[PDB]
Amino acid sequence: MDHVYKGQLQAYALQHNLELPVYANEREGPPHAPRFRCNVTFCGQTFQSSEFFPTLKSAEHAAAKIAVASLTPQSPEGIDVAYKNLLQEIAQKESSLLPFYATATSGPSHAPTFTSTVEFAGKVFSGEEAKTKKLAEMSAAKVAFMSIKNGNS
Repeated sequence: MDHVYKGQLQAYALQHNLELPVYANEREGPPHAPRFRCNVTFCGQTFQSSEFFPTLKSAEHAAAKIAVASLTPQSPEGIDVAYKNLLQEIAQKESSLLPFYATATSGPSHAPTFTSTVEFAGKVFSGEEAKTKKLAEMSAAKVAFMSIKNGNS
């Protein structure tokens, strides 16, 4: 909604050690026909859409959205595959140690269930229990990651 996009791009420049990003604001158009053309200058490149936005921030958002989407190609993965990758990202960043996925099987011979646990940073979290590994792990990485955030300090 807000310039949240600027906070993302700016973050990349910080880690990549690149000149701070610069946006261009332009407003022109009749009262009932206002147009906000905003451009984003990055690495000597100005990205812009072919359609004008009815709102200012809408332009800045879309402008950066195009830029940040251009960097993705660098190394895409999408956490929509295996949160396992995410857990590995924090491990390297936190200089900790690759998590430890432990799957234990137990329960009645008629309705057998499984339990998955992840030990990272010396802390072991317990995911939900069910007759499925996917959900088990999902609930495990979910509770673990959420715990890491510990809300907004």
